[PDB]
Amino acid sequence: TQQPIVTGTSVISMKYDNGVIIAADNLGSYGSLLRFNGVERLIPVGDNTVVGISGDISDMQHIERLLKDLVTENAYDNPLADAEEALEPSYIFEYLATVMYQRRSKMNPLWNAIIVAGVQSNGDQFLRYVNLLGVTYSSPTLATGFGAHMANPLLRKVVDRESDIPKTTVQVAEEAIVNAMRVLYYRDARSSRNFSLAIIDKNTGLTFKKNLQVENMKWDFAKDIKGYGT
Amino acid sequence: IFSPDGHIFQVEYALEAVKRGTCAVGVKGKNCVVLGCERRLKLQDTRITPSKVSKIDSHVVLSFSGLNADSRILIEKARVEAQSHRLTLEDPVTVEYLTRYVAGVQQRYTQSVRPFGVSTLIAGFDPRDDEPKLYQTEPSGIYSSWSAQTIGRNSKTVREFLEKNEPPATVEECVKLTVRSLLEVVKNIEITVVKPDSDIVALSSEEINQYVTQIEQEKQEQ
Amino acid sequence: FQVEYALEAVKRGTCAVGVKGKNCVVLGCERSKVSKIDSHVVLSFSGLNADSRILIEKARVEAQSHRLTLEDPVTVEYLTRYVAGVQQRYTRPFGVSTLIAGFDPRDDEPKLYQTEPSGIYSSWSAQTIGRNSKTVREFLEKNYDRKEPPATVEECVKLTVRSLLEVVQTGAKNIEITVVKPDSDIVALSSEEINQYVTQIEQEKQEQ
Amino acid sequence: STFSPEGRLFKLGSTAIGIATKEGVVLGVEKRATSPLLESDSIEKIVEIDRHIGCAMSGLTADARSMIEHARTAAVTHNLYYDEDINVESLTQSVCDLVALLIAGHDADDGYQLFHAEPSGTFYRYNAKAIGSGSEGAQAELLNEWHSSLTLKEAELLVLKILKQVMEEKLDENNAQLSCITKQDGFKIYDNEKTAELIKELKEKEA
Amino acid sequence: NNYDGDTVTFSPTGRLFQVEYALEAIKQGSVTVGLRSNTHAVLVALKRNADELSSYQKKIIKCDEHMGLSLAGLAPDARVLSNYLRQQCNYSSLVFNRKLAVERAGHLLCDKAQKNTQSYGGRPYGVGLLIIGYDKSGAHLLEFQPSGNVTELYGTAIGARSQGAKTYLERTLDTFIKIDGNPDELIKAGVEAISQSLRDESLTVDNLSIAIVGKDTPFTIYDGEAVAKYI
Amino acid sequence: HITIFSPEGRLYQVEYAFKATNQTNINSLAVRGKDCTVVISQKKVPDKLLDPTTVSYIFCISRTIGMVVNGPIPDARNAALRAKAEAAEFRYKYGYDMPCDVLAKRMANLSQIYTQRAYMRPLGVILTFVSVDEELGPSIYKTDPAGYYVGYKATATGPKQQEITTNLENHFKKSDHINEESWEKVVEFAITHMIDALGTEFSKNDLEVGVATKDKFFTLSAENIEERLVAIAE
Amino acid sequence: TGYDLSNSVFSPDGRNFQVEYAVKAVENGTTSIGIKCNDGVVFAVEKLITSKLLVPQKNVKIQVVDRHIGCVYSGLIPDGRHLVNRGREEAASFKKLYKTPIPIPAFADRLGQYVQAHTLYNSVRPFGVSTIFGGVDKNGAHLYMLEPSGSYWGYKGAATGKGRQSAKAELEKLVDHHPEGLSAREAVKQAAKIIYLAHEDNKEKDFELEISWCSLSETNGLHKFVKGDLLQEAIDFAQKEIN
Amino acid sequence: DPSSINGGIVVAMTGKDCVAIACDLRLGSQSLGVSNKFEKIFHYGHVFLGITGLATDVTTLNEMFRYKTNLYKLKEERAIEPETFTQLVSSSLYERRFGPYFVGPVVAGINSKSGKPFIAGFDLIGCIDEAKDFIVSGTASDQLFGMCESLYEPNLEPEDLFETISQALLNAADRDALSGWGAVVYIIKKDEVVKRYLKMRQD
Amino acid sequence: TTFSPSGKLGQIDYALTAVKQGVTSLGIKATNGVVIATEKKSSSPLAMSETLSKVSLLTPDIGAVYSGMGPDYRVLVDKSRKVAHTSYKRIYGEYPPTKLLVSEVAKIMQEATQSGGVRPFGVSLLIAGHDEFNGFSLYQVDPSGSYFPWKATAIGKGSVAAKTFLEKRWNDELELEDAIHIALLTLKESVEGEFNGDTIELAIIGDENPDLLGYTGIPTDKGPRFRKLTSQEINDRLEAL
Repeated sequence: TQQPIVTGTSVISMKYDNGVIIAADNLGSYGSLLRFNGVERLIPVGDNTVVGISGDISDMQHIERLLKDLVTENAYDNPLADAEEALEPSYIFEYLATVMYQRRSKMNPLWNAIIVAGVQSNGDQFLRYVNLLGVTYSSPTLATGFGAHMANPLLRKVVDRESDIPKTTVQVAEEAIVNAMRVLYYRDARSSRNFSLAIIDKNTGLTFKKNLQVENMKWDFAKDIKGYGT
Repeated sequence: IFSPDGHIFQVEYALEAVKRGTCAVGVKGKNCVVLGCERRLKLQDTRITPSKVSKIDSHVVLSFSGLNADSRILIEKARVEAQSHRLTLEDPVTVEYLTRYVAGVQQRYTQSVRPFGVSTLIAGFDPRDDEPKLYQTEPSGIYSSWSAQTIGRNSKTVREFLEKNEPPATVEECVKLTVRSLLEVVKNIEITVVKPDSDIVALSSEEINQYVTQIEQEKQEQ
Repeated sequence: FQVEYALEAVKRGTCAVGVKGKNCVVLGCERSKVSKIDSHVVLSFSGLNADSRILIEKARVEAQSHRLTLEDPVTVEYLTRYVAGVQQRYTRPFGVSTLIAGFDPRDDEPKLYQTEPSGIYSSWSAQTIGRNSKTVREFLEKNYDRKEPPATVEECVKLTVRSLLEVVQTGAKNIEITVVKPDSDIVALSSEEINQYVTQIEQEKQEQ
Repeated sequence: STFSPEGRLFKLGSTAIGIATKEGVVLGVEKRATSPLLESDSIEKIVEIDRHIGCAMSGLTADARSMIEHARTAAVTHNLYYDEDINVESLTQSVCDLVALLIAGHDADDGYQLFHAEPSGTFYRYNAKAIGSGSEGAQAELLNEWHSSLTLKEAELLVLKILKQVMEEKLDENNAQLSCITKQDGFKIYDNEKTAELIKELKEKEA
Repeated sequence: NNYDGDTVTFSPTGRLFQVEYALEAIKQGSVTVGLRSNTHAVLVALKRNADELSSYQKKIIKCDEHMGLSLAGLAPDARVLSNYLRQQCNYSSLVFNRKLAVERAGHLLCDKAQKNTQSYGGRPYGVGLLIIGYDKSGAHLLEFQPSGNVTELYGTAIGARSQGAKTYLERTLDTFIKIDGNPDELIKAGVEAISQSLRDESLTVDNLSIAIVGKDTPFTIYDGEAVAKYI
Repeated sequence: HITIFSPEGRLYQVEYAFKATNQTNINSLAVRGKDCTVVISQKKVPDKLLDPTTVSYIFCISRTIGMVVNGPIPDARNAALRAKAEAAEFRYKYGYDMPCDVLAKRMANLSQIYTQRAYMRPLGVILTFVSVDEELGPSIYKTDPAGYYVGYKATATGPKQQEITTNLENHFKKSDHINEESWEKVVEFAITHMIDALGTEFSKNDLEVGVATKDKFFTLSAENIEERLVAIAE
Repeated sequence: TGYDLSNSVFSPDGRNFQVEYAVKAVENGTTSIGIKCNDGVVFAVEKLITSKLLVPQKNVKIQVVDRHIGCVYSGLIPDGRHLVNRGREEAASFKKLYKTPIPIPAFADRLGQYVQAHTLYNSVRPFGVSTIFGGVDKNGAHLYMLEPSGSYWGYKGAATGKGRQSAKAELEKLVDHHPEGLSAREAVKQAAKIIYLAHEDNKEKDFELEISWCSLSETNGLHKFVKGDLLQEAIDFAQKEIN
Repeated sequence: DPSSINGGIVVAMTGKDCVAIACDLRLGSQSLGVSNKFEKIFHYGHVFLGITGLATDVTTLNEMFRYKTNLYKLKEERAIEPETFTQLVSSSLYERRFGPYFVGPVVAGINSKSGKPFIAGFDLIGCIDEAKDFIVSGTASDQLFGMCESLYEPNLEPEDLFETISQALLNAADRDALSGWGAVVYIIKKDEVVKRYLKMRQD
Repeated sequence: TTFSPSGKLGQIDYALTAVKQGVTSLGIKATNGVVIATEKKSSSPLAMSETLSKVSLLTPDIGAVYSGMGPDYRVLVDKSRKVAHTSYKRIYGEYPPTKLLVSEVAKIMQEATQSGGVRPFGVSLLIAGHDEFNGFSLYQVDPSGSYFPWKATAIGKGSVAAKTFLEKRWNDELELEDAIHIALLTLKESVEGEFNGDTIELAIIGDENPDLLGYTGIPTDKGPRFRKLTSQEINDRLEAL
């Protein structure tokens, strides 16, 4: 692929005291045409992992097929595959990063930015970013596209450093994520009102809140604006 | 694979196949080279049956003995190489060069599949010289020059005749010696006269008859 | 036993003889097998001349390719090593043994080597290959001296012709001689030269 | 390419001997020139694989020479890629990864080593070893004479004594040849003069 | 018989003679013992010397800190199989950051070895391997044979006269699997087991080689002075 | 041991391949109607644990071409897969549905390839293609392991090939196609020839029937076979 | 005999002798069976305990392909592993081109082509395993048994190995006794009993019973292994029926 | 431009029973004239092939067609006819469709059996341009087309055919910068070929 | 396929034996045409013998008939057509002459005679054709790739008797219809079974057939010279016989 045609705009995620929260809107845009509104860009890969993908939607579906094949082939001749020697977030992310970098090297890149969020069996939160170039990094908060600029400051105001993670509860992180979705909806032209949110918790497992609405919009100040200048 | 004691089976058996094939005769003159073959059937088409003597280039011809099927492959290899040489260099191939190539192609099939069951006499003139040339080859892939030589099923007999029969002077003596070798060993004979300037001609049945009747009159005289 | 049968094939090739003097190396062959590989080096073989063609052509191509890859021409050691290497690689194999002789570039020491179907090669001061190699080698051992080597081209040619005439039927028509000299001054002895030396030795053989 | 029912897969050469010591490793080979015309100096039964590794062989047949070239390429490429001389055991493994052989050399990892390839290609490190038709007689003498405190000076005379005991002709500086590898000098071949004076030392010991 | 000489030919009774002779190849080799507890896995090997002047063959191959193996039979085939196992584990680490599970390694070696027993031109691997490792699922021990069969085991012995060692291991199975918190007694039981397979020879500081891996133990090979405390 | 000439000029390996076609011990029949072609073949289910629906030797090669195989079922299925691939390839490459006789010809050529190359053994199967051609109408084409093939007015194959062939010859000589007006009538006709020639009455489980019609080749189910059998009993 | 030192040969009788010698290898393998339910299929196999050193309940012999196909075999076990690997990559390829999991009949066709291919060329050995496989797809449950020759049929119940004859007799009696078909819960216990009866003529050595099954209802259409409570219920049922 | 770099002219005409093919002799590199002996007319038996365009391709095709026509002559035992030669040239030119020779050939000859005059032309990649009256190629294609159209008329006997073709070539070349330095005209008949060198402007 | 100690190629003689086991086929050259004839056997009375023609067109001027193994003839024929188009007509714009196509077919069969892993073809061909330069031609091509032109020849199980009959009947002044008469008589004398227009089949390399050209308006194109004689055409001659 040399150019993205149909794209999903942005994904954001942050880690809190007991796990990771990640969200993404359900809109795939054909240029400026908000063409497809039912796309799902959060890809669960287990009770401990969910993969958020941005960029070309066709490459996203290809990556989803790759993850399904990973899950399928892990269970071969693996009698313990359902409780230990199961696919950790680290293994998923490492495979995805290897594939992405190899595609980059062959000048046939997957035009996607991927956030793999989850919790390791030892309970440590996993949250890493990888893009088409193979560039990878970790942070208490991650975002893609306009999220890296609009949403990421809002999430960092909550957990600015690794020391703040244990201080952050489920409700605080979820409120931060929902506020980031509202802001991105306000200011990102490629964004949509509908978004999916997934919570991975070291205790309660994967919760996947689909088709949430952006709420508490503020528009009533628009009635006072009287055009440019006068 | 080598036989014990240093023989090579398939080359020996290809030599046997050559020995059981029809004959090919050659005589080189002072000013020309003459090749002769005995045609050795009443319904076979004489008008279009190919002569055993074949052109490899404008100035050089090839004659063969043994398996007829393999002769075509060998001849086309030689022709292709002769034209490729002119593709790479302006000058046409020398007779020595062509016999060397055919020896190589014969050899390569013995070490690489079966050897060609063919032996050949090669005659011609160098592209801008005038000396006569005559050369021989066999399945082993070896060649040598000659003054007059023969291959095929009558070789064990006609070879001593040719040894018995100072090269001949003029084309009449060359064709006479060839036809007398064919007749003395026992008129259905091909005769091809190779002359410089690429004049390659096969003598007609009536020309053959003239020479043959003259030689039979000489034989009657004793 | 494949290489053994190849050696048996070598045992039926025409004999070739080489002699190294102080300033000359001379090759002789029973009735040109001695063929020039590069301007300064030659190769002689005994056995299936059909199989010898591939070896000769590979050697020539390698010599020119070396002259093209390195500015310097091939040394006799290098060419002998290449001949051995190729002759191994086909182990049907080539039923041929060979001698390699000549001078190195801007050199003054004549070189002579022998190579075998086994791929074994070794330097020799004088060596024979072919059907009657044993008799000629025995003859050489009692006529060549490491501590009294030949001094001149005349001595080298005389010794080579005398060694070949041990078994050869009629020298003038049954032997050939080539003389290799420094700086690509290689020459082949003509009929009158070889006959001159042959008659010179004949005048003495009859006397004892 | 096929096992026998016993689980195995389906000696006449010239002798070579070698000794390993705390001070160095010494190698020796029977030359046995087949004619006085043959250039005795051209019989290279001992060759260098690397500046600290040499190989003594029963006979430099072309199959041996291809292996020599492969080993030399392995050593040179190891130096090129790692900027370090190849260790002896690593070189033997690389050659195995590719005739009776005495691979011997020196390195700072295991000091002085001598390796012999058993018929199945498995290299064994040896304190002293002999190959060729002379190995059958040599092995008992090697078992008798080697001691942990053996000096290189004594090892040279030991190998020369083995050659004298097994060879068909009286020892001289031409019909037999020695070589040794030392930490400071590297792999080197004893010239005819040094071989000669060692032969005279052997004679003086006999006297 | 006429069916012995090719790997792709069944006998009239359905046997693969060319693979059973590969098994005989292990029966030629010297004994190596392996055993495990819930936390540690141990290998014990009796090395061989070609001559009194010759050093012993290394019969333990370390893959990495969590896995290793020992040999019985043709050493070069062990080299090939071990480097393939190394390639697989290294590929797993690079592509997944994942420690190659010991059962996965065992079945990969099974799959590779099976190929030689079905296609013409290939020769069955004339070497059997004992593989030990420790991963997220605990200590493991595997037995590999030329036929491709791979078996997970509490303990075993392969090589000449290994039947006595296996008998001792079977007798003491209920004991050594209980060993907890310490590797010393497990190694002692291993050396006691291997001692059953000795005739006209005894365990010595030069014959014996010991290796171990476990929760607190990255794969280590004890030899020479280190093994003196166990002999 | 290989497909090479014996001194008699015979290919003993191909002759052995012919003999393998009778291993299954089942007979087949193909007949041409005015507008349809019919296949009758014995379904022998030796084991009661088998699923009878999956025991079949009639193959749907394309929309119009059906195939019938005698001989080992593994080779039959290999040939059927190859024929399906050839038919799809032809439809793709030349833009129209494959003729029945042209498929017979490529399958015969492919079988002949094994008869000459020693690398691979011939398939021990005899293939019978049936169709209502777009141009030539009803068609039957039997193929042999030797690479020999020919069209037929009617065909029988199996251990008792000769008896069915004799009955068909007698019927044709007493009457090139069957004068029936619908495909059911000709199916019943062929079933009656199976009943007479083999001297055996079939249950609805013992018969396979494939009927070739314009733009549809289909195989009759068990209850359709029962319908035809009761119509015969009528 | 002759004509049996090579694979790609017909004997004068038209018999591929090497394939039959491979079949005789299956006859020496441990018994494995499969049974179709009303809504699923069950697999079971004998695992002989050669010695007490074997780790119990870890040396598995039933294998899954993709997620809905279960495979079990007897004979040369590594040959069965090779066949299962090929089946796995075929299923992956099918799921790559298309998206529905490979139908059981399609997978059976793929495996039959692969196994039959090994009987075509002199250069490759026939498979020494007879494999019982099946699964659940859009058209319910299927059970297939595939022989070394590449032949395979759909089965109601199948058994292969040394004890195949008595297992087949008991499977016949099973399908006769249950004209309305078996449930998955019933069939697990029933297959345990069948395997236990099969061992009785092979009782020289101890064994471990491994069971697996796939069902629309009790696995939601995915292949799974019998474990824990249900496994032990089956074991007690089988032992009670043997006692 | 590879076709314009070396210049050169070729023109062919058909008489009542004879053909004429003529070319200029200049070879150069745009401005600079290099040689006055670069004859672009080649013959293979009784069929004549003129080639304009890049001179390296002219020589390469001369060698290629010499090789192919010699092999044809040997294995057919008969000379290649103008029609068969035209087909051979067309097939050989298209063989390099994507790497074509930058030449314009022109075939001229008399079919030995029928005895009918034959001429044909080509583009870079073998488009056969069989024509019954005359063929033109080279840098002066326009000049030659106009001149031949004005002068040519059917059934010219060999002398008038020579005069017409020579005048057409001369007057066309005198108006082309990259053509000239003399010309050679071949008059081809059923039993002889006459080669003539024309006097013309040397600038 | 290797030389035997006696110098003969071992397996070729077996191919010749297979040819001798084949049904009789004939070829006769008239001054103005060529006839090729052969009887076609049937596997059963039910088989549609009209489906298979032993005589086949190679080029509109060249036709072939065979004796021996039929499938080998079929594959050799479509190989021959492929080479005749790709190797000659694709280049020269014309169909290869009888000599050239015979040479290419002989090469095809000789490759099997000089290559491992493949047996020689078990068919001998009679390739009749016409040329503007060589004229009418008739060639017999053997399994070994050896081909020789014949005035008239016969192959198959009736080879010797048919040859001895043709030697009597053939003469330098036969017209095409006289050649057809002689071919009919010779093949009738060799057929042991029923002899009628459906068991025999004929083809002729004669004058141009614009009626078979399939299109009109091009004076230069001539139309096929090869044509098969229909069952009714042969029945007419056998009735007039």
